[PDB]
Amino acid sequence: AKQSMKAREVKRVALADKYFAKRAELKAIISDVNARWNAVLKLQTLPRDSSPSRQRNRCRQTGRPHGFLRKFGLSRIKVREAAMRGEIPGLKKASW
Amino acid sequence: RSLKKGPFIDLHLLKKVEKAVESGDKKPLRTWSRRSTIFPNMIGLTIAVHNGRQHVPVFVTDEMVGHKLGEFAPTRTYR
Amino acid sequence: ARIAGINIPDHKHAVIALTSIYGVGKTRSKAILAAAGIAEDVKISELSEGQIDTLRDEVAKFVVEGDLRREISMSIKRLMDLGCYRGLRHRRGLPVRGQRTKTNARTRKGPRKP
Amino acid sequence: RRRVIGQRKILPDPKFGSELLAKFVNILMVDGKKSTAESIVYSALETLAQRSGKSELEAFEVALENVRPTVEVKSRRVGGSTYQVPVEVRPVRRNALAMRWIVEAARKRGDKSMALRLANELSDAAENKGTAVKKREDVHRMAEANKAFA
Amino acid sequence: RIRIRLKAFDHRLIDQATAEIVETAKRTGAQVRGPIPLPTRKERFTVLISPHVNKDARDQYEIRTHLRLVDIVEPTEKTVDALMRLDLAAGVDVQISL
Amino acid sequence: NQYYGTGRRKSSAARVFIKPGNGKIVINQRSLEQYFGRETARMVVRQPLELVDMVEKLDLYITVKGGGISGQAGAIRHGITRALMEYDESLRSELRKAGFVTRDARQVERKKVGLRKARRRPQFSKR
RNA sequence: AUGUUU
RNA sequence: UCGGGCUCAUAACCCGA
RNA sequence: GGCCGGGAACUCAAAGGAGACUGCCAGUGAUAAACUGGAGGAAGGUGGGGAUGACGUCAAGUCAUCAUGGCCCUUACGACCAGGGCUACACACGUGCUACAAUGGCGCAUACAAAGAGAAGCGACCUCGCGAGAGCAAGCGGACCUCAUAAAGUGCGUCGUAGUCCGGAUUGGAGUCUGCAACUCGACUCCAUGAAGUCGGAAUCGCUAGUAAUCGUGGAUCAGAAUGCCACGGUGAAUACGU
Ligand SMILES: [Mg+2]
Ligand SMILES: [Mg+2]
Ligand SMILES: [Mg+2]
Ligand SMILES: [Mg+2]
Ligand SMILES: [Mg+2]
Ligand SMILES: [Mg+2]
Ligand SMILES: [Mg+2]
Ligand SMILES: [Mg+2]
Ligand SMILES: [Mg+2]
Ligand SMILES: [Mg+2]
Repeated sequence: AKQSMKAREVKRVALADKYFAKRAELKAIISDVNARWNAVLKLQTLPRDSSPSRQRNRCRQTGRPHGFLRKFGLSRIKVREAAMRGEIPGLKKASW
Repeated sequence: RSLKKGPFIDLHLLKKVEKAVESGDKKPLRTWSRRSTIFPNMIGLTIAVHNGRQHVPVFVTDEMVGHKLGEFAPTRTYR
Repeated sequence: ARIAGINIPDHKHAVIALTSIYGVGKTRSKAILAAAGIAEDVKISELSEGQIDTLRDEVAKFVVEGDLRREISMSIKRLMDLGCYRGLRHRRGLPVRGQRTKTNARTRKGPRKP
Repeated sequence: RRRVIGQRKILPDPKFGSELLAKFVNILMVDGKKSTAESIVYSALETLAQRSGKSELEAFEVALENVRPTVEVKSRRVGGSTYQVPVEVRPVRRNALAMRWIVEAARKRGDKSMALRLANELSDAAENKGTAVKKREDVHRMAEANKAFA
Repeated sequence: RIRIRLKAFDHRLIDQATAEIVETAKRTGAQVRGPIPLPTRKERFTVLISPHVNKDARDQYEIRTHLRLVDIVEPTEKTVDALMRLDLAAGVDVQISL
Repeated sequence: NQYYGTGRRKSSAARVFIKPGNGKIVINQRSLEQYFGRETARMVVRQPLELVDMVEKLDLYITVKGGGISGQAGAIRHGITRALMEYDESLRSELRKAGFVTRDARQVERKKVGLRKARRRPQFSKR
């Protein structure tokens, strides 16, 4: 969580919606056997604080960078806590 | 080292190394990219690899290639 | 004469026996056998001279037993003359291939001294 | 504890017909591979044939008679001391005790295959010898030597 | 022909749903494969309750997603919109493509 | 007549095809022994027939689907029994007496979140 | 045997 | 003496060196 | 070739039900409850497994999910970036994985499940590669396709109780890939090397049946690093006088 951190992460997100949003391949094709130079691969200093592998999740509701659920977005605490009330359609406590 | 076809390197240094190699030599080049594969062109160049505190001036012979400045530079402590 | 150099492990299946050769595994063993038409199995009893002396012509083409162990013993040394991690770790008797040094290590440094 | 049960029987002999015999196949069975147990408890008698001769059916039980005990002891604490009061075991567990101790030694033969490591003890009983038959009378030692109890 | 894959987190959007969905186009009668049950894609979700340690607890859930087939065979243009246009549904999901 | 036999137990589900006469079996484009045979005492398929004969009497050609080895063939057992009522709905009182009509209620056990295998739990030395 | 620890 | 076990934990006791 | 039509019979799917209730028979029993056998039935005496955890105790744990009383920092206990560390080691303990092997190993061929997964996804097919995999590219947003080629098991070649035809640590050289990026610190493959270890002291744990045990399978988190956790089925025991 920590607003100061949350925001610090938000940056790591927008950057993808820019550089990686398209220019990510603008050099990719020139990276794999598609002859083929190295200049682009060499002057490759565009994606720094930006990387499609440096973005964390953090409980959507809160912001815990652990115990995340793709199908949702929150962490065990919120999810369970919320599901209890019913902010999630069809999510009754499982018990085969 | 392990870089299939086309090893990785940090331009930051390339534009500092040969950039200063052409004109004889001078003071040790303060590196920082321990994750960079040693270049056979930076032969015995007066540099120094960062160890998390300072930089250690090391040189490569005609037997070190795929290796990175990290190898020839300690980053921990023991004994 | 010794199948390829010193020690002649005979009276055993071709491959399995050939494995006794310091420098050949279940792969390089069978591979060369076929190149000689030798049966990867059966004791060397059913074999003959031409079923051993010829196995050398090709076995020599590859560095084994002798120079091999010396080659590696040197590799270790070459990986030390330099103040590089991999080369250094290869001296304090500690492992040098991603391994914890707080638990389970009685292999690169032998047993402990309790 | 406070409840009582009966017994857990199962599919008897595959053809020779023999409920209890199954135990010899189960008790010996390991890793729940009964499919292989029948491969050992059956093939065993197929080897003792020439060995003994008469119906392998009897052959088993025959020597088996010289392996089954009939009196054991159970630790019972009293006033600090725990006596080893003896007790004559009924047939139900009797035959069982044998099979256990029987199959055990067989797997301690330390030779090659179990098929043989089993027959050996299956006949070693009658002729007397082996670890299996040993326990038989070995138990008798502790027995009576404590008759001063029960 | 036109298919209609159903999927909801309950029968409410299926029971009195699929039904009317059938007797809509064919005000009197028509082909149409007809409604069907089908399996059930279930995605069990387990999570740890108590914060900090106590990973031995947990609490599991499962979003039961039901479905139905239906699929109309004869695209009677006189009954086509008699089902499409009549697309109420209290927030379900029914595919339609060929 | 084209009779029927549930024979569906232990994750398995067979189909006892009791035909008129011919005591031959052909499950899954193959005969009894021509499949699961020679692996288990699966010959227990005739076990039920051991009360009124078969062969020219009736047919026991089946074909199971899904389930484990001992399960598939085993399912047929509990099935063939009830699959003989079309030949005598009153002879059923001669099968359960040997464990047949009763479906094998015994199945796997749901693994409980917290136990190594829904029963056994890790050790606790420093306990 | 003790635990402000035989 | 040390290393391990026993106890809620010490000592004692047991094991090993 | 369930491959065509076709048939809705079958398994199956899945919404609504039927059912088990000391309900009925006998004995015992206060002719009480209840118990013990029985019938009938798929199912008997809370059928089996889930979930459900009373008033409370350990000022038990969590200000680090988050919330919050007070207190404290305020060119900073705030903030941003690069490298390093959490992956140290002369030791000790807990939970685990794999073997020490012929109820076995390796080569052949072969027999069969359940539950889930998925558009920046699962990715068939065919080509090349010893190999990881790389190229080509269809299908499926899915009882339509891809994950998916279950493993034990079975029948043969064999090897013969050897530290081996066991076991696989370790290490050297060469590579693949996920990624700006893999020295520090990644998963896999290739060849070479082949560890300790032959069943484990004092002591100590789990498990009463589809359980234990063993063998595989899928999910979650997730760029890319499961001997972990969660879940699924195959097969499949022993034993229970008694407190
Ligand atoms: Mg805050
Ligand atoms: Mg990440
Ligand atoms: Mg199971
Ligand atoms: Mg005192
Ligand atoms: Mg004092
Ligand atoms: Mg209740
Ligand atoms: Mg605060
Ligand atoms: Mg850590
Ligand atoms: Mg996946
Ligand atoms: Mg995974």
